[PDB]
Amino acid sequence: LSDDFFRLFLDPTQTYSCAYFERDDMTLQEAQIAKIDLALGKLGLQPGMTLLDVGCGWGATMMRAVEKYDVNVVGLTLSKNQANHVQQLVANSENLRSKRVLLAGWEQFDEPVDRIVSIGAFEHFGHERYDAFFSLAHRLLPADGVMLLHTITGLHPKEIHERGLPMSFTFARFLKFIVTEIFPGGRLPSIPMVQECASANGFTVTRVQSLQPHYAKTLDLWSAALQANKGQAIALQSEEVYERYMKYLTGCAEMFRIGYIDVNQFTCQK
Repeated sequence: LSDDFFRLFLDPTQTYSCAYFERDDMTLQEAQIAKIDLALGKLGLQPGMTLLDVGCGWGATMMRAVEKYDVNVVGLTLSKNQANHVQQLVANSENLRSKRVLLAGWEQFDEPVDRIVSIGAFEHFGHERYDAFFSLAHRLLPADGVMLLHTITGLHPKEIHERGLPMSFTFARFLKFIVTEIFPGGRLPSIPMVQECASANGFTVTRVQSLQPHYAKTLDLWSAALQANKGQAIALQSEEVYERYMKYLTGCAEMFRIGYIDVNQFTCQK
């Protein structure tokens, strides 16, 4: 799936994650900005500090940090195209603030940093190395370092409650199946798991903000946008991919509408 395909429905910043409609009247793009600000506004960034963006994407977050918090910034991505893109954007920076993009994984970064931010990308599920991750977050942040993790989470067996659906172990397991195999179709971390993995590597989860409502609308806006470009979509990929996404976007939006799927920002203050 070409990056061109996703550009058919994502906003100009190409943010493939939950948007934050701080205002109901916000556009997908404004919501993505607010989401980024929501994240950043939680790190207590001070001019001169160095921010690490784990999974910088097309760079919207980095640039926003430099702009509103006047800080140096290091971004990591496993996407040649995203690195290329941000690297070009960063070229000839007169700004008295360092801006660096790296085509490496977080497990290969080893630099003193003041604050860490990690906003995941939708279909990128693989939260099975969270323990080692905090160890690294700890091993890089200042004594009062702070990190924000924006991730999709799933319901912990003993975490559900008060939704109006069966409370059995059989129903939970079925939903767990649906969630891991179809919508979204990957293994998701539970809120307890993150709070626990963090509380065991030198961190303390100060806040857990849910953006569940917002994702329903984000996905709603992505599907509408995609449908409006059905022609181009079928032309870049095929009618099979187009349909797959329309129903995968639709299905995932519903999983949030029942709560077995959630998206949280975890302020991890150490």
